[PDB]
Amino acid sequence: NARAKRALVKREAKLVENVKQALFIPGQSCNKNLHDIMVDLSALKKPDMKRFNRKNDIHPFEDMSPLEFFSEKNDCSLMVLMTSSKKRKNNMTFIRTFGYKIYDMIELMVADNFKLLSDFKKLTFTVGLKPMFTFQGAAFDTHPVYKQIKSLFLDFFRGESTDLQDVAGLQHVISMTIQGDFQDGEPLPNVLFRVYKLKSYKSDQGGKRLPRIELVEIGPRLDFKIGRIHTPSPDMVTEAHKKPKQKKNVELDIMGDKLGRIHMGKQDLGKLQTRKMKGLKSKFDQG
Amino acid sequence: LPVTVEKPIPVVYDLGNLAAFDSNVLDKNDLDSSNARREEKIKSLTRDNVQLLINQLLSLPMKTTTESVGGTGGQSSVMTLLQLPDPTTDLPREKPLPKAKAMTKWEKFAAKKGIKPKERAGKMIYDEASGEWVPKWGYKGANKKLDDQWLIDPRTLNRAERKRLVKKNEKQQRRNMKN
Amino acid sequence: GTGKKEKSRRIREGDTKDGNLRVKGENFYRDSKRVKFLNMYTSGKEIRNKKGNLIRAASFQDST
Amino acid sequence: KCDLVPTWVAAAWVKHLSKERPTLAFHASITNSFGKGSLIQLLRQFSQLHTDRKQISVGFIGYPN
Amino acid sequence: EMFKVIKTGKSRSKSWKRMITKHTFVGEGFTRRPVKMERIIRPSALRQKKANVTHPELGVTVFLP
Repeated sequence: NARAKRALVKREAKLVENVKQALFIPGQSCNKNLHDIMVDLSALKKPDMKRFNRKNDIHPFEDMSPLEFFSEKNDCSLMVLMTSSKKRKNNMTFIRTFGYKIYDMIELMVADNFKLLSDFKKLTFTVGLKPMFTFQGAAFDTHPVYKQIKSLFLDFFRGESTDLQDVAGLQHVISMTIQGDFQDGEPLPNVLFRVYKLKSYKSDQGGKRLPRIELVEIGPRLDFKIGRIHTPSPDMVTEAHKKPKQKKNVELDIMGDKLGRIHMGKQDLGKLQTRKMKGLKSKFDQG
Repeated sequence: LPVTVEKPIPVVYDLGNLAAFDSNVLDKNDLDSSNARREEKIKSLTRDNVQLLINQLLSLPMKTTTESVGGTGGQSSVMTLLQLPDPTTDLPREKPLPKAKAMTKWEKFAAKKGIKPKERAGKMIYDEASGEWVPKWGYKGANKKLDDQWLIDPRTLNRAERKRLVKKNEKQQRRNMKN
Repeated sequence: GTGKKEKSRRIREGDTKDGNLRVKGENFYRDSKRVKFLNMYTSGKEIRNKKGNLIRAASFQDST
Repeated sequence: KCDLVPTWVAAAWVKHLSKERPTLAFHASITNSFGKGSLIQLLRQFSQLHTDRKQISVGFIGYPN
Repeated sequence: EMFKVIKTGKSRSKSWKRMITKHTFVGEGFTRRPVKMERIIRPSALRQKKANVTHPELGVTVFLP
């Protein structure tokens, strides 16, 4: 049966790659509250997720192969690992694979003050919806760990890329802020993940066009204590951002005409010597 | 009711992913778990960022169509859809680009000899005997004629020759990705 | 000189495996496709035999 | 024949004809030309635009003389 | 019958150029390739730009490009 032939094609590499599926792996130490955060955050991701439902003896900083195997067998690239210990309490290790080898670990522990979905109220909302992001804190643009976490969360929750967006679907914002500004040598403020639902009220400042928007907290109030980090090899990072690769003086004019701009140079007519011919010669004067 | 909210450092935008990256000054003493005004502070700050994001986003160019509801796979005439740019922020790809497919020896032959690839006219060719169009191959293809034509068995001989030419084609192709 | 024989040139530029494809007048100055293109100015002449029959007709003349 | 007029007349004519068609002042003489380089550059750009067409033919038009 | 042989040379000794005796549609950005590299002759008179098409159902004939 050629159902499989379609599956291999859907898995194999594409010019415009699919949405990156996420896998939520529970390790040996998956306590109940971690499964709660996993349910909530995975819900925030779905329909692009798979949840595995058995304990897995995976230590992502000692033997990285099983994660690669699961990123193969489940086409999912992004992955999550449920771990806890007396050293690292309520830990989520967020994986990223390139090809199928590992591109990123990261080690985000959940502080005990987290709140779930069920701790809040809910309004009308639609699952599988494209979220809008806000990233507070200047260190996201600059600091290597914070650049890594910003790209991590964008790549995790951006869903399917689109060029036309329905204003009805702008229904919730994912907000991520660093605990505070800091200098080099101070220990890495933990990042604050919050999910907010949008509400728009009329405001007649700019007119009918732009409303005033105010937020309501829904869902996973999480605080993320940053731990050990696997940074991709610079060759893999410089090869993982290859554009698919699909002109001078040529412009696609509106209405689709190839037009060439022709660019002739200067015309120094001062360097031209007019023909010194007998009429212009005043020596042949008459009178 | 205010909507024109500002802050000393400008906000960059990645409207392709609907993201606004703030880079202003945050104080630890406003954010840490000692502060019970923590959640209100964060909600207000992210409300401000969302407000600027939506201000830019609704002020995008936007396309509207005239197609009826029962159209094919698009937007309806009534709904005006924002047209988002490409994502400015560069994010790691999932898999390497599919360029890994190589180039075969038939193609080098066809590039040395002045070969032009065939046109794809179709499977059907005119069977001049029976006044029909019979496909070259496939379901009752014009190559499965001698198999039940009414004139050792020569039919099995054709079938074996044809099958071993199929084997040869596969044999040749499976040496091409060793190139 | 052995270095200016045509087999030598074929060895130097690594096109020895292509003997079945090699046109008649290929040399250093003319690739195979150059030879075919310059055969254009000579083509169009049909080949009759002493019997007067058609070995083959002209290049774009055919009675089929 | 651009050498048979004053310089300002040639300049005025290129100014007024360029509003319609890209013009080029030129005095034709195998030894003492003017505008030879500009015309070579212009034709060479015209070939650059048609890189897909590997020969570019430039035809000359006008009155007999 | 499609192609008419055209001789060239002072003695009409070369016969490679070919001339299509039937009507042709030649495109929208056609240019004649140089005569030295021009084998298939498509004379400008036999180039057709429009054809009057008859609609079977509607029963009308209209001059369509």
